[PDB]
Amino acid sequence: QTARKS
Amino acid sequence: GSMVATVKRTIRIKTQQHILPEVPPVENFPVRQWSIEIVLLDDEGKEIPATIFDKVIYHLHPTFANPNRTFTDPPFRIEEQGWAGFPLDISVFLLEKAGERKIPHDLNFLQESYEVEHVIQIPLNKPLLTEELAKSGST
Repeated sequence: QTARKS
Repeated sequence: GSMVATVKRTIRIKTQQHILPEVPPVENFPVRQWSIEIVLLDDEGKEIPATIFDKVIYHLHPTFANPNRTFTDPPFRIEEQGWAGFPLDISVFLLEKAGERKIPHDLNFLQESYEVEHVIQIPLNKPLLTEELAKSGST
């Protein structure tokens, strides 16, 4: 749920 | 100065997302279907169609194909698939060429759905836009 892109 | 001749309106960005199990995870991260829509709030806080924009362009992360996606009809719903949230830029174009506003949005997977409100300043010098603004509050 906290996955994020650079 | 020139900013006096404007009114403020609150727009509400509405995001939803869920996992697609039939899509193989990327580096163990599941791929999710996500959607964004945009509505306008009136002076009582009810959602109404954001007809003050004649165009919305979602500026997606460049890991997406053709990452600049144009929509012309409310609620300007975009749907995509991904694996990692990101800040994206939403360009909203007011009627009658009255101006572009760039709205920062955060696409994330913390909730199944979540809404974010943004205040924009809108000029009062374009008759067709001014008549449209009357639907959502005082002008």
